[PDB]
Amino acid sequence: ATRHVLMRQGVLGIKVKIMRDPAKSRTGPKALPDAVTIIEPKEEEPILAPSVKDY
Amino acid sequence: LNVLIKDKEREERQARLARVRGGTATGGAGKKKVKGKTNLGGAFKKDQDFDLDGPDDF
Repeated sequence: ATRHVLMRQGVLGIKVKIMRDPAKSRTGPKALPDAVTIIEPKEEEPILAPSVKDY
Repeated sequence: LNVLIKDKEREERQARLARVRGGTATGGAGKKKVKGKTNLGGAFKKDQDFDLDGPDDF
């Protein structure tokens, strides 16, 4: 946004730029284009004994 | 005497623009707006960089 303030010496321009947070968007893209997030795999122990559960 | 003149004109100028609702004479027809004053404080006289930065804003 841009404004012209009319003082007694002359016009004072006022620019304002606001970068909103992409996470709080709720409408459209939630992140910047090159944001990549790899989800951490939940780590579990190797079984080393073959078993069958039954029903 | 000149100071007298200046002050008197100032007071009269208060009086004419008392009736007229907005800014300058003739108001919104006028095409000329009412200007304001920049409160600089003491920031820019003999202009330089400001040692006294402000930590917080009211």
